[PDB]
Amino acid sequence: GKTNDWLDFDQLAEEKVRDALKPPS
Amino acid sequence: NFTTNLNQLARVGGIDPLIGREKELERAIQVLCRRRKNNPLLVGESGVGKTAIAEGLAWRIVQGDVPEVMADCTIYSLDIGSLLAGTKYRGDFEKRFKALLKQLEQDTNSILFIDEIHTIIGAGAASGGQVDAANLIKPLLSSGKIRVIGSTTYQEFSNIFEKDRALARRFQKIDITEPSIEETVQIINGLKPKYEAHHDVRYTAKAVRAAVELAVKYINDRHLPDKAIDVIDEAGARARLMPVSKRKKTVNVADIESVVARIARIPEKSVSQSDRDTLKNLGDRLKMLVFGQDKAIEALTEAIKMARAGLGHEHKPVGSFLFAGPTGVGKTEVTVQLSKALGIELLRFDMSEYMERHTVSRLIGAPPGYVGFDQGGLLTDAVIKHPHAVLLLDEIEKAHPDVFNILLQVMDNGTLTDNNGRKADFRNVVLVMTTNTERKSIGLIHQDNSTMEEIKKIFTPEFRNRLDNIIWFDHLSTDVIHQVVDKFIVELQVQLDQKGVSLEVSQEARNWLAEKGYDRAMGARPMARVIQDNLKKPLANELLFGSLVDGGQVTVALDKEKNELTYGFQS
Amino acid sequence: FTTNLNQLARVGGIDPLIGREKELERAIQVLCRRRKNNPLLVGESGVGKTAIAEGLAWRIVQGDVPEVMADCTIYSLDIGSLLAGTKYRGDFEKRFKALLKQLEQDTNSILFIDEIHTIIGAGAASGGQVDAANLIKPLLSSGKIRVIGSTTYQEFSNIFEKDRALARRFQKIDITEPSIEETVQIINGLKPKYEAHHDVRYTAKAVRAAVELAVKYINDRHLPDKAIDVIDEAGARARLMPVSKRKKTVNVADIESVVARIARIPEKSVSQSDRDTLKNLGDRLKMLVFGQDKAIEALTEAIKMARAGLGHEHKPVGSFLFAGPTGVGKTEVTVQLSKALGIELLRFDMSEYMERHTVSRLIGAPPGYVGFDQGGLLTDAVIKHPHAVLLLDEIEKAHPDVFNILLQVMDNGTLTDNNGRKADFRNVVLVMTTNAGVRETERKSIGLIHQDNSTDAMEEIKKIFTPEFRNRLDNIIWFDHLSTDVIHQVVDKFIVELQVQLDQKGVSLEVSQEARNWLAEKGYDRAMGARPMARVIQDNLKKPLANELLFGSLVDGGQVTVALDKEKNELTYGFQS
Amino acid sequence: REKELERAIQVLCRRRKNNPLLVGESGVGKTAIAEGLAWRIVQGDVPEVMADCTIYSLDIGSLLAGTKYRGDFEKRFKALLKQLEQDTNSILFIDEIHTIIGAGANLIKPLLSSGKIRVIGSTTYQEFSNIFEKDRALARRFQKIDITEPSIEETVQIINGLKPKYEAHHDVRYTAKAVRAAVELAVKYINDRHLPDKAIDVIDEAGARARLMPVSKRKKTVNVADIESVVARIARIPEKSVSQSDRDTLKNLGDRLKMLVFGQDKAIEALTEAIKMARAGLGHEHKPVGSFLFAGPTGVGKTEVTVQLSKALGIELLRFDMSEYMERHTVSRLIGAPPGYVGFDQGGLLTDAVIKHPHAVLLLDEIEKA
Ligand SMILES: Nc1ncnc2c1ncn2[C@@H]1O[C@H](COP(=O)(O)OP(=O)(O)OP(O)(O)=S)[C@@H](O)[C@H]1O
Ligand SMILES: Nc1ncnc2c1ncn2[C@@H]1O[C@H](COP(=O)(O)OP(=O)(O)OP(O)(O)=S)[C@@H](O)[C@H]1O
Ligand SMILES: Nc1ncnc2c1ncn2[C@@H]1O[C@H](COP(=O)(O)OP(=O)(O)OP(O)(O)=S)[C@@H](O)[C@H]1O
Ligand SMILES: Nc1ncnc2c1ncn2[C@@H]1O[C@H](COP(=O)(O)OP(=O)(O)O)[C@@H](O)[C@H]1O
Ligand SMILES: Nc1ncnc2c1ncn2[C@@H]1O[C@H](COP(=O)(O)OP(=O)(O)O)[C@@H](O)[C@H]1O
Ligand SMILES: Nc1ncnc2c1ncn2[C@@H]1O[C@H](COP(=O)(O)OP(=O)(O)O)[C@@H](O)[C@H]1O
Ligand SMILES: [Mg+2]
Ligand SMILES: [Mg+2]
Ligand SMILES: [Mg+2]
Ligand SMILES: [Mg+2]
Ligand SMILES: [Mg+2]
Repeated sequence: GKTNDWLDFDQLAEEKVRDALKPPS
Repeated sequence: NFTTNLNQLARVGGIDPLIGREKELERAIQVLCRRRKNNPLLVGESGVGKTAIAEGLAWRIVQGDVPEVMADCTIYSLDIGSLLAGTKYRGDFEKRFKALLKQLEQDTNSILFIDEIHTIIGAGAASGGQVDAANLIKPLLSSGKIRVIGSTTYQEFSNIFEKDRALARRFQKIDITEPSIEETVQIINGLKPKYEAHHDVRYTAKAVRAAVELAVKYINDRHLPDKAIDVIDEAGARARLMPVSKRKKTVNVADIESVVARIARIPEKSVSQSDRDTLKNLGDRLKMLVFGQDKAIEALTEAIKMARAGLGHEHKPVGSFLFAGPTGVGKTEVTVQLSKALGIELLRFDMSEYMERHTVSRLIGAPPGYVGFDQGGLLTDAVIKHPHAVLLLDEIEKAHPDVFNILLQVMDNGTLTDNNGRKADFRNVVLVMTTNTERKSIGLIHQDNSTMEEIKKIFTPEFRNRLDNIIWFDHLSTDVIHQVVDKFIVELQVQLDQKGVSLEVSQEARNWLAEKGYDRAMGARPMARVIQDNLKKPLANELLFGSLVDGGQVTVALDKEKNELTYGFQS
Repeated sequence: FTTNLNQLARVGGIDPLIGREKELERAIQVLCRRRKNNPLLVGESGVGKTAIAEGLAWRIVQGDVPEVMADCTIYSLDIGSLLAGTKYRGDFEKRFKALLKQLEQDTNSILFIDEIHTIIGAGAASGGQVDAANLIKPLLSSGKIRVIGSTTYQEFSNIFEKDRALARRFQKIDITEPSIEETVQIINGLKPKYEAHHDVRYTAKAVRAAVELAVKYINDRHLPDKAIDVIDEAGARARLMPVSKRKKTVNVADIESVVARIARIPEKSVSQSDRDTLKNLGDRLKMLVFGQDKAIEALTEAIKMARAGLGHEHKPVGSFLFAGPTGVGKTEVTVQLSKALGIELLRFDMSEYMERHTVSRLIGAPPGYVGFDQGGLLTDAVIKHPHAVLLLDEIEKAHPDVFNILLQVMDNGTLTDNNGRKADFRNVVLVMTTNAGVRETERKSIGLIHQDNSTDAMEEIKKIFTPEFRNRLDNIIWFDHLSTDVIHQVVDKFIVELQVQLDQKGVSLEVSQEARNWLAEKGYDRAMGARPMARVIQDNLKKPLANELLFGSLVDGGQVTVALDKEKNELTYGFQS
Repeated sequence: REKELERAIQVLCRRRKNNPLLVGESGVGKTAIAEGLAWRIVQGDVPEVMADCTIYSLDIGSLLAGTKYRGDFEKRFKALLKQLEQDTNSILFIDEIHTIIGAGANLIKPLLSSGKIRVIGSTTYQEFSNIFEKDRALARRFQKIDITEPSIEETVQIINGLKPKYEAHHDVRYTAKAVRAAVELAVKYINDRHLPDKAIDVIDEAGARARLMPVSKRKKTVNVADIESVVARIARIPEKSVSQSDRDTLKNLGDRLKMLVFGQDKAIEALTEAIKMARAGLGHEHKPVGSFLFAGPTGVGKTEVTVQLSKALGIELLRFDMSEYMERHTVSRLIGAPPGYVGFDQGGLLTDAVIKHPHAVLLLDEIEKA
């Protein structure tokens, strides 16, 4: 008859960042 | 993080008054007057006036024609680009989003209008699958006194909304009905003086109706409210630029035709009073590119004019025809020339590859959850891409019975449904079905295989009864064959004129080419190949070797004994 | 801060505009509109997108432009100047809004913005610290001042048409490279400036032939980008190459030398190289590949007829189906056909596109697909080399949908990509190889006498490939079976390679003439061609020698004597020290 | 590099886009192209138009040592550019230009647009495609030049010029035959690397290997045997002059494999012969040692022979069960995960395993199921 296709679902990696500051003086 | 104000703009200018949205405005006002869950959701489509409803509410408050309880409110339109600016920071979105809310608390009567809600409320800062995207507004919307007017499309509503039940309950859907041509005619009338003052032009009533009617007929991709204004706006700019000392301030229907054509990417098809000139002599100009089957031209040209006269049916195509004649007569030539004449595209399909049971889905598309669903169906896709093209289906009789049912639904209702839920409009497509052996007779002595009741036997009455008119094509007469071969010789002449040579060929050469090229069964299909090798290949080599590069003179010579076409070269 | 390009035109510093007339009217058309009045030029670099904006200011000075916008003074802004003083706290934003306030007070002007993708792309663009995307929205929404931008198809797709605000503010314009004749006129305009700078003089034929030939050997940029550089480079190279007796005169021969160096070719390029390469195409190809005299000759005639020009210019140069079994040097002639014509080779194995989904990958997949980011392989490959040859092996295995994309090339010679660029096929030749029919041709029948004549294998070609597709094809070149003489040369080729590898170790190899014949019948299979000749050599010749080399008399280059045994009819190997 | 250097001078003399961009692959001698240009100036061979023109090599690290409180980055670049511009003859040279363009902003864009100062930039084909094509403003001024590789004979001269430094450091003498051997051998086997870099790596390695073996000063003269050893080690091609210790394993590979697995001698012979063929050198240089498909009835030693072969040869067995990879999406495991997806951290199982064990036998059990 017919072939039942399957659709895979991709996952993306997104990561937040933090900044460690250095006092000027 | 500043946010644009919609009341300040309307008090100075730049906010266009909204007309004909009484029902939608009342619903938004009623929703905004609620104690809890007072967050309207303008669910619409693309091109419809979604932002107009929001901006219309601003000019209503300024003018004062609003309930006193709903008065003194200031609609704020935040800049998504501002909040979304800044990345790779733990609290940038939270600080920007919570700054806007804090600055809004000072005005307990202010309203927030967020355009394209799905962009920032679908995934605000969903880094690494974070669940903070729309959890900030959810408590604020249900409990908080801050209102959020949202505007999204119907498709996005299903894709994202209604899945997060918590967020969906805090929004009140406001359905838009895509106002008809009559509603859009009143809208453009109210805006006519504004555009006329900017461009210093004037629009006729005929042009207004023509622009809206032509955009829906040809510009199917865009919706009526925005696309109609686009035509009016473009006609004003073109009506002012094109005149050179003419001072044609008025904007007639002619200017509308130019802009709609150009923006629709068509070869001048959408013009008024221009087609009538071609319709007057459509058969004449067609007879100069086709020789024979003259009776068929009359049937085809009259039905075309019949449909174009505006007297046809709204729930059926312009005209369904079943061209019937032996192979090679030239039904495909009539169609390939009709499309160029009428300025429409050409769609060509062969039912020889759709004779299987599983291949029928290639036209409409595979059902969901099965192979072939993603790309869709070539038939519905091509129709949506070119709703004014001419549909050509070669060898329809070979098609499986299921395919005939598909065509029956088309001819009966004039519309098909794609596997993705789309609607393929067939109301502006010329449906053309062509119907007609190579193997020699299986007998001791070979015999002729040349072949009104034949169609009835090979086609069910339900299909024949749905045809507008069955045009018959006559077998190529001996006299007519001499005319057909002349078209190829003159076609090569104009092609050769670019190089700078003139072929001395006369009727003596065409005598042999005729019988060799034309076959009773194959017709004139080998005719193209005849010139491809007999006439083109010999001249090609000498033309390039240097003897005739800088101008050349050629001729043809046919010897009775040799039974072949010799050639003469001069320079 | 900003630069008034309009003032430059009055001063006379700007140059005249040569061509792109149709595009100029569209810009004027959009500017006069009340809404969606911001023009947007989307095109590939080198097309001269900025030329249109620069020329627009020039025409206003002439007064041909309508008087409605005659007083308007088009301005321009450079992100570099705006990006300066990064140390200051928001000076970029503070000075940008200040500029708008000055422009707003005037309330009559246009502002060109080169590389607008960067301004809107607040961090989207590589190394982008700009945050002016939000800043432009207030001015554009008010509509007091119009803006003209510039972007590419890549950025336009990924960034533009997604934001509804930009969709209702910017209008897509299709800037396209000009005709070859138009390019000549443009060079003529800039002649006094370029000639004066280098104090040289080039004839009309030099700049004319340069554009017609530079397209063939250069692909990195569009037509009027390299041509302006080629004449500039030619004058510079001529100015300094002669130590003394400066040859300021520039001829067609001088431009051929400079283009050869950048092209990285050994001077093969010529003004009429195509005519020269075509005449000697047949003789220079048969020598390279032995056999297939009938097939090779037919192929050469087809390319000659196409180059003659007595056909349809939109159709591709040639569509050929290399029918016949593999191992008969079909890919070899294709490889040598490109090498002879001085063009690259684009080999694509269609066996990896045996599924419907993969078909879309060739012309660009939908968003979120690996192919989508890369783009259409067929379109991108052709764009990178618009003169190379396309090879699609095993077309009988490809999905029927693949034929649809090929039909558009053979019928229109152009394939629209999702980015919006149109591929050029009028200068590309497509050659397809297929094994269909060979299996049936070698299918022994059910009878006492085998039906030796089973060459009627055309029905299979017609059965697999729909008539529509094969109808457009010029000729179904049928590759013959290598004669015993050709097979002998193939054996020597493999033997020579073995001897070369053996020579590095001091080992000679002697093979009798009769032994080679044994390899010919076994090595060459009618159904598989000469492909098993590389495997039989390894199994019959390399294996015995390997055992003796590791432990035997052949440890250090002694001797080899290969001879066939008549009594046993099997190869015999003699080893000596 | 007379043809490559010619390209740089002509573009520099051009009125517009006078910024030669020496785009080449890693270890192609890109810096030498610009370093060589300075030499010709003193010699005077350069054309008179560009004669007497100073060349300054910018140091990214020196300028990056910002001491001021965020004001050093702009002040250093601003003052440096003016010093080069006032002369009007200097042609700045910046190696690894990609670093300067990247944030660390550059502020050199106005200088490039004006064109008063000429700046030379070196960048790899990779980085050139990633960033320069995106910014048309930056790449428009720079004219991409092509540098693929030097000639075979010319490379021997470059090695001779650099030979005294290596000889003194390693206290060894390189014979003329050895240098020619290294260039010819290296290019033929190490296809991935380029002629200039790999040619100096084997030379440097060959000297260290000779000196290290004897404790006292000895083995000064270097023979071609060392060159073959180091070039074979990096290329991994089987070294010639096989030791008698390793000539027993191959000799008795079939007998050992026949004791563990009885019958099916043809399979053992094919595997042993192919392995022996590779060591001899009569093998493909762009294909695996042997591609064998084992089929037959159940329990006939198809998998056992492969497992024992690994044990006999003392090489790791990269056994992969293809039954797991029924779906197309599972191919990501073997080839590798996408760069930006969640699984980017994990590498390709097949790719990483092969890299870890180059000579390891790869057993794809039940390949048909894949
Ligand atoms: N009556 C005609 N007048 C002019 N050219 C013709 C005529 N008949 C055939 N030709 C030419 O012959 C070409 C090949 O015929 P086709 O168009 O392939 O025929 P066809 O459509 O298969 O035939 P039927 O009879 O319509 S199924 C046409 O495209 C024309 O160029
Ligand atoms: N034409 C040449 N003349 C002289 N020395 C050359 C030449 N070509 C290469 N070399 C040598 O090659 C080396 C220079 O390599 P570099 O150009 O500095 O490499 P690189 O560009 O820094 O490499 P990567 O891989 O791109 S960081 C020195 O040993 C040079 O002497
Ligand atoms: N020819 C053989 N000689 C010795 N032991 C064998 C032989 N064939 C199989 N065995 C033994 O049988 C068991 C399985 O052998 P394997 O070679 O792993 O089987 P296999 O060929 O992978 O099986 P399938 O069913 O074909 S996947 C182990 O104990 C082997 O040692
Ligand atoms: N009923 C209406 N009355 C007046 N203008 C309308 C109306 N509907 C749509 N428009 C016009 O549509 C244009 C573009 O669409 P818009 O109303 O902004 O909606 P959307 O943002 O959904 O496209 C606006 O300039 C607006 O004036
Ligand atoms: N039609 C034209 N008229 C005049 N000059 C042109 C034309 N087309 C290209 N040029 C010139 O060729 C170059 C094209 O550069 P361009 O493609 O505009 O650069 P970019 O892609 O960086 O904007 C410029 O020197 C420009 O002046
Ligand atoms: N006519 C011929 N002249 C010279 N060599 C030929 C000829 N026909 C085949 N060969 C050689 O025989 C082999 C043909 O198979 P090949 O092209 O290697 O197969 P595949 O394309 O499957 O890798 C090649 O080594 C090719 O060079
Ligand atoms: Mg809107
Ligand atoms: Mg430009
Ligand atoms: Mg081959
Ligand atoms: Mg260096
Ligand atoms: Mg097993």
